[PDB]
Amino acid sequence: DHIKVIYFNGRGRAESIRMTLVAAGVNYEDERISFQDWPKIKPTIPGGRLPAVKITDNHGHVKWMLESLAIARYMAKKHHMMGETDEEYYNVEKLIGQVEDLEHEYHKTLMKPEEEKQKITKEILNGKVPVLLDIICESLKASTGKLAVGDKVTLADLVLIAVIDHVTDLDKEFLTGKYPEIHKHRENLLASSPRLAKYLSDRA
Amino acid sequence: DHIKVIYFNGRGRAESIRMTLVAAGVNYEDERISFQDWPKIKPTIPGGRLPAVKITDNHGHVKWMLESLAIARYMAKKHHMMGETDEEYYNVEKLIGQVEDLEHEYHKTLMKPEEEKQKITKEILNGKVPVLLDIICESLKASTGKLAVGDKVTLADLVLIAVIDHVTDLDKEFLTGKYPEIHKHRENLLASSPRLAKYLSDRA
Repeated sequence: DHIKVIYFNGRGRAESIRMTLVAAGVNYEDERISFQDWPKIKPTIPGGRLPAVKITDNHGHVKWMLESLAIARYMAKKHHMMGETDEEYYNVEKLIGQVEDLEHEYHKTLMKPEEEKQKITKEILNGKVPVLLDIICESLKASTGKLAVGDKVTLADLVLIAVIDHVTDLDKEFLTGKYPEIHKHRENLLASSPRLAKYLSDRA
Repeated sequence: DHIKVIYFNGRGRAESIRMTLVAAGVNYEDERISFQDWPKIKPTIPGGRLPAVKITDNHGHVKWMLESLAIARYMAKKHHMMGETDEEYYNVEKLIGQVEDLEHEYHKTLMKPEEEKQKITKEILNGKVPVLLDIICESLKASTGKLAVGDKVTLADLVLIAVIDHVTDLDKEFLTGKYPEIHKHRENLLASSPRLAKYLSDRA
């Protein structure tokens, strides 16, 4: 099969797809759609929304996958990254839901004028961002291993890395000297996944 | 009149429009179009390309302006930022054309996958970027004043600031310890235009 990740934002909703495929050792192809190319490409994408995954098999047959986080869930489930037990599966979804709430606050500042972006960034950083970070910090403490859920890589580990990079995009010093469990999670995940470390370092 | 700057990129071709209006003391309104809103907004924009300037007068009448650099030229010409003499007008366009060539190389890395962006960035930084910077550096030396052309602010001063920020976007250390005339131009322009300094500092 040939997996093509059709996206637009360099670090948007498609990062959970790539990080899941990178950690699973599955190859893929990046196809970034430009702002000027989107009007003519959108009718070709089922649903008309990005990101989307296009899978082509050895015979040229095409099947389309939508809803970035649903794609990452399916790829992580097939490669044992959604919890081995039902209780671990809940803990994976518990941190994912908390990360989604933090991604929801970060999304409020995207694609706004410079004056409006700084205002909304100023509100969430003094509002729900530190509150949600404490909830995420408590979920990491309740884990049975060095990672978010258990001791091996799950989807909750990868969506957490993406949302923390989004938080640092709003303020590079928001986590400096704070949230030690979040900093130790990145160190433990980077050591537990050498392929994830190479992707993150080469992306920088 | 009410000037609306319809754009998409936070720091793209619309920066020359804003910096020209800021230095001239003319108020404007930012209207950023999102990637998801572009398919339905494009038929409303004459020409179907961004950025574009929408001017509404006291009676609601609308006149449209296209081609970002042509808009900046008209606004700079009306506020005496295109040279007082014909020979100064040539020197303004001389550095603008050299900046456009450097913007042309920077545009090759935009909206590409992470692997492809790093490759093209690696080629221009070892190619035309240092060559064009030397040509821009020599044009600054031949000036009759502390700025790019003469002693007062012109459009060549502002497009140079925008292209240098684009170069630092590719590599923050490309100008460290190199090109002293380029660093002194930003210092002289910031002192010659307090409104430009506030815009640049508030934008950061």
